[PDB]
Parts: sequence; structure tokens; C-alpha cells
Amino acid sequence: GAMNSSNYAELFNNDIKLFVDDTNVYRVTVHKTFEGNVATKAINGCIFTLNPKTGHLFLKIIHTSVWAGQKRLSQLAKWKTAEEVSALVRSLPKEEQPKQIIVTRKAMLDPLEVHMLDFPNIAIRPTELRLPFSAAMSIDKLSDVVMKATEPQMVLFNIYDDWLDRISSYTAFSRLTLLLRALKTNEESAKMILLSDPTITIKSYHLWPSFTDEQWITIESQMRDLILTEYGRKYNV
Amino acid sequence: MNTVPFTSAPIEVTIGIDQYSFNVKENQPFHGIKDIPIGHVHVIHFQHADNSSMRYGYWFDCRMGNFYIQYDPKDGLYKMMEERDGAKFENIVHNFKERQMMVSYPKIDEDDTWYNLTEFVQMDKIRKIVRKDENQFSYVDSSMTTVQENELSDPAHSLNYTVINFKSREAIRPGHEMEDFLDKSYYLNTVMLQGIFKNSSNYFGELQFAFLNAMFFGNYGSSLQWHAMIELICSSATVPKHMLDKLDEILYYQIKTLPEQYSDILLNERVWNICLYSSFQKNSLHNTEKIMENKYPELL
Repeated sequence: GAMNSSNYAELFNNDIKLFVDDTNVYRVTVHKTFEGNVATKAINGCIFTLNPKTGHLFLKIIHTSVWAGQKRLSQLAKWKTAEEVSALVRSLPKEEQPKQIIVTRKAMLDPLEVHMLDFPNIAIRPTELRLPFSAAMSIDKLSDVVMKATEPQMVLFNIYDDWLDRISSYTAFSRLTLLLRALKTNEESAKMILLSDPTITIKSYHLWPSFTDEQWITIESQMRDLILTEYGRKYNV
Repeated sequence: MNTVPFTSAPIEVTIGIDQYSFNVKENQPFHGIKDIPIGHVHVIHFQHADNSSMRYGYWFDCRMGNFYIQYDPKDGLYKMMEERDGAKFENIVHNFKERQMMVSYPKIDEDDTWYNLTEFVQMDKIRKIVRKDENQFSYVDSSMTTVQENELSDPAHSLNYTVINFKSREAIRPGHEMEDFLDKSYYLNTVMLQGIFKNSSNYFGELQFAFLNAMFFGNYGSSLQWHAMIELICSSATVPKHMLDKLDEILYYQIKTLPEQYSDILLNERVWNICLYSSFQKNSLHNTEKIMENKYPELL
């Protein structure tokens, strides 16, 4: 059933699993027409498919051409997500195929279940966790490859950089969710915290800065402070 | 006009014959039901006064043989049996009629209710859903499970309704996942109508039989089957015009006949709301929408 606070350690066991987040698949800018009506213009999107144990990210870029001449795009976006996840699973060797796929939004359950009928032993699960994966497009290198794409493309990343050399998957996932929660709550402030010291850089092959263990504690503290402040404002408490 | 004699009535029981019912007292000199209209299937059903659990009964057609009821004190139920000796049977029925020991099937001349509920129901189709090939009549009760309920446990005592499953390889063509899920026309028209049922008459017959087992026995798997067969039509954008008009008449008489006090357990809120207000066929069931809105506005 549903993935929640109670079964959280399950994410870091040895059963292959993927999170799928469809938030950034169908992206639009809303604008006025010459006649003063409203129209949308689609921009490039992405499916965020993540192995929480290994940090392997399967970033399927959704080029605006896939929406051309289609109707009901927010509905189609769920089915296109389930089509691409199904295609990714079939592309993996049997021993690399997930045993579970956790969708961050319940509207993805039926589309994914129908696309995965050929894989009756892969469990499709919702979650009660409010995961901040929508903020993936606040990671500059992920935003850059999505916006530059001129055709459908899959790009592979490790969203944990080299952190697993020094910390457990549980701790790496907690750090990622904290960074993405900060980026989602106040992007400008989060990005200032991550780059303020120019001597700490991002390796060419990494997404995040090359913090020492001690610098990560300071950073993680700064992100927690950012999130609580913003929360006091949101709610006047 | 045919007759189902009873050897006796040793236990107090409510006896149903189609949509009618009569209370019989323990050892009341009751010897059966006469004037049963030829041309239709019929159901004769029982609810014991001492155990209002296990409604049970028999589907039959008097054109297929001479049938009677006899209480079995070992198995503790009223059993249907066939009398193969035509002359013995005619002599039993004539005697009980002369002694006026039989209730008359109480059909009003104007009243097409039973025809309207059984229009497509054939005894030969019932005998494929309810498998007991040595009898010409079919036993059903409150507790019998469906082949589909058993997949999710005694196969001999199952209702072999046609399995309908919207999230199945049968229902969804590879490469048409979204199309086939959101528009079930290929599942209805190619797989079910052309493939399995062969025609709309057999599909309607199974739908009508599922409803009657739900209503008369509170059979939960039958209720599931009735709703699935409605939902498969209503969720299809492309349905022959004669099938929609016929479905509206079928459902109208089913909703008309349903006891008002059983709407809460016999009608699925989600299916009826989806079918009448969201589905492709939301505007195709005028009679059904009107009787539902006037009789069960709470459900909607």
C-alpha cells in the first residue's frame, strides 16, 4: 500500500525501487493574446525517475513537440509519463528492473498500472510523503539540459554526487529532500546559501557544491532556518 | 399455463415466485404454484422463517420438463426435482388443483414487469453460468461466489459470469493504453460483443440475470457483475444506437422493481454517478436518469 513515515527505511533496503514525479512533465507560461484572451505556451519538461538507494536519476526530457496537435494535455501528460516509465523499465536488464515504482501523485497510479500490465510483479504504490521533487528544475544543471533540448532525450545523473562514499542512502536522501524543500520554499535564498562562498565549487561531473562534512552541517542548518522562517511568514505564527 | 407442485411444506418459509412472494406456515397444506406463464424463465426462491440468512432458489423454464419442490430434512432445504413420468405428474397436479391447495401466479394482465426484467434471459445461458449439467434447472443462493471473486474457492458451486476487468491485457491493446482505458469501445465491441457474447442479446441476458441474482438473493458477486456490464457500455464512446435505447429500457425496469429499502446495498454510488453524469452515455439513458433522480436522489 501507501509509502509513509511508518515504512520510510524501506526506501534504503536492497529491493530495487524508483520514485516517479510527473510534476515537471507538462510546463506552460500563461499569456495574453493580441485580442486580450489568454493562451498557454508549452516549454520543455521532464520526468523525474529516481532510485533513492543509489541516487541514479533517469531524467527523461519532454520536448514541446510531443504536445503538438494534442488535446487535454494535463491528462495526456500522465499517460506519456507512464509510457516513458514503462519504456525505461523494458530497456533495463531484468536484474536492474524495479520491484516497486512509487508515484509522488495519486493521479499517476491508473496510467502507470495500465502501462505496466506486462509486469504484474512490479508493485505500483502511492505515497503519503509530500516530496519536494517539483523543485528538481531549481537544480541549475538539470534546468539547463531540459531547456536546451531540441528533441526527446534521456540524461542519466547521480543526484547524490559522490555523497554515498561518506554517508548512507538514508542520510543522502534526507539531505536531498532538505535541499529541494528549501529550493521549493524560497529558491533565491536557497541558491544564495549554496553558492555564497566562491571557494566551494561544483565539479564538472556533479550537481551540488564540493562541501566538506563540516560545511554540509552548516549548509543543512542554513536550509532548516530558511524553511522555518518561511513557514512563520506563510502562516503568521 | 404450467405448474410447480410441492410435496409438502414442513418448515415455515417465505416463498418467492419471480417478483411475487407468499408466507407459508410450518405444515400448512400448501401444494404449489399454478398458472405460471409459459414463454419466460422463472425463479422460485426461499427464505426460511428460522434463518433469514441463505436466500436460495431455482431458475427453471416449464417448457424444458415437469418440475416440483420437495423438502429434504437432511440437507434442510426445499429442493427442485424433475418428474420424468408425465402421467404421474399430470395426476399429482390435477389432484392438488381440484383440492385448491395451490397459489395462482398473480400476474395482472396489463403488467409486463417480468417480461421486461427477463427479455434477453435464456435458460440455456443460465445453465452455462450455473454449471450442474444433470439438472435442467439452476440453483443460486446468497453466498455463491463468482469465478472473478475466486481469482482474487469451490469451482463446482461458482457463478461463471464473463470476467470483466478494466485493467487487464484483455481490456487494453498494447500501444493503445490511454485510448482503451478512457474509451472502452474496443473492449465492448470487439472483445466482448464480437468475441465472447457473439451479440448484444447474450450480453443483455447476462446483465439481466446478474441483476435478478443480486435482487432476489442479495448475491454480492452478481451485483458487481451487473454494475461492471453497465459501466463497460457507459464508458464506451461508440455503442450501437439500438443497444443504448435497449439498455435504457432494461435499467428503467430494474430500478423500478428494486425494493426502495435495498437501494443502499444494491446500487453502487460511483458507477451510477459516473454512468448518468460523466460517461460518454451520460445523455443516452433518459428513462433511467429520470427514474433514478425521482426514486433515489440521495445516491446521486
